[PDB]
Amino acid sequence: PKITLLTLIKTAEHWARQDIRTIEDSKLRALLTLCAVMTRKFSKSQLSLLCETHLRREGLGQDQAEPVLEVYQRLHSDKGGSFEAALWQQWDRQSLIMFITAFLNIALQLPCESSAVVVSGLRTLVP
Amino acid sequence: FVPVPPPPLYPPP
Ligand SMILES: [Ca+2]
Repeated sequence: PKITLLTLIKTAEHWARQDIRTIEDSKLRALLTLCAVMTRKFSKSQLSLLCETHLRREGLGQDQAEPVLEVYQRLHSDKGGSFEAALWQQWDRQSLIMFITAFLNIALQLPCESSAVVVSGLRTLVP
Repeated sequence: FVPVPPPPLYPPP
């Protein structure tokens, strides 16, 4: 199983449909990796919308925008999984489960690119 | 060095 875009999507779709609240920590760790990899499939310009969608999904206040956006930004810019590993280490299991559940609920339905020019062109191709 | 941000706080029910 090679980690193509489609395999990534199929993996995300599978786990999005799981209730991971009782998942083994080892699998949860891998899901954080999945979320990080998937985050990096979004243009940087889309991270604000990703954050906003997360807040709405989870009924979180706007005062939570800063920390949530920061997580997405630092996953997006992560090198060698450094931030990802720090996040895993620092956060409690429950927080990680909730974040990953939320991400998998929103990531598949959110556009990965926002650029109007780009969106226009691609629309004429979609079958 | 930049500390890991805290997880979001959920509203109390
Ligand atoms: Ca789900």
